[PDB]
Amino acid sequence: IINIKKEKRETDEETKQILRMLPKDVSVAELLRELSLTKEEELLFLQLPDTLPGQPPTQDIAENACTLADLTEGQVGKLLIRKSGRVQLLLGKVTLDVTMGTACSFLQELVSVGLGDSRTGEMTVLGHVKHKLVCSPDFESLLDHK
Amino acid sequence: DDPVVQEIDVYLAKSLAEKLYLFQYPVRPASMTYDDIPHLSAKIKP
Amino acid sequence: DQEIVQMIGTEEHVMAAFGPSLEECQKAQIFTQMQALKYIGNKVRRQ
Amino acid sequence: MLLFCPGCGNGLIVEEGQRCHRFACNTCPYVHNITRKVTNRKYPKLKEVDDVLGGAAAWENVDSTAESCPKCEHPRAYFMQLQTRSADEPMTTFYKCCNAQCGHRWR
Ligand SMILES: [Zn+2]
Ligand SMILES: [Zn+2]
Repeated sequence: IINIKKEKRETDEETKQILRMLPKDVSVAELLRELSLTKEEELLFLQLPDTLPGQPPTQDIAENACTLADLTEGQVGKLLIRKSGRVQLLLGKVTLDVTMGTACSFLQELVSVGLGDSRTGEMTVLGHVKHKLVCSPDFESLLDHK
Repeated sequence: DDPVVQEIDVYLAKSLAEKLYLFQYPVRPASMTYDDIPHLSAKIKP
Repeated sequence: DQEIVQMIGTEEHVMAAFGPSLEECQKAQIFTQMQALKYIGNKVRRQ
Repeated sequence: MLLFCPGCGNGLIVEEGQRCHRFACNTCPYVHNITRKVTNRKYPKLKEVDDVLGGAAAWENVDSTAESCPKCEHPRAYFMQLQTRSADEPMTTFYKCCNAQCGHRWR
């Protein structure tokens, strides 16, 4: 029998129904094992808030939503890891917090679909997505500030 | 709780802003992938 | 059906309870959206 | 157990082919032959209670001790108070005295 086409159990984390013979991680330890324990690159999928703490640069306006489509390239923020497991994101004067999202176990393939021509395009499989992050505004600090 | 270590920087890229799609299979676990499955075509609309 | 079971729950007792429903569904020839909609319309009362 | 086809995701049933028993789906030609033994235990709940009850020590789980009843004035007793009647302005008593196997039951 082929080993890479066996039947799969309902539990996606325990699909090994037949054999030849997981604790909930935290973002700080995740980055630590991704950088210190190994050096291989990893594709992440983080969810940013609706409005970023910035202004669309010369985008013809209004206090509208400021997403990544309006910002330019270069360094836009820093990722800080404090003690006791705090994972913050300094995007300027404010500091958001990054937490672990829903632990997805199904296949997530991040691909690049580039329509270079109006008749034929190229689909480029960039990699696989395993972990999901969630970035949220630190409303407590924003409230105690003013 | 000071930021002792792991002061990672965040960069932004706009090269594939309009060409990046996310394909997820709700019925296929992450263990088995479609790398070995020969694909034939993909229909799509802008 | 796998997506339906995942949406219902991944607990062993959940699958054990939902088993009879999957069996009764597989007894009939309803496997697509069109067939299920036709069955419902056959079960739809006149207005 | 419940198994699903990796191709379409429908439920897999067990049938007999030309060589051996196999799992298969009703909507795709996907099959899977059985190589080794497969089992799915459930471990049903067993009867653990011995169903022995009525002990005098367990029955005497009541406050009434060393009281005086108007029937046999024995110390050990068993009182119960009821207030579930608005028409009866006073309350309701039920006293039992089975110290010498009398077994009284009055109001
Ligand atoms: Zn199938
Ligand atoms: Zn008495």
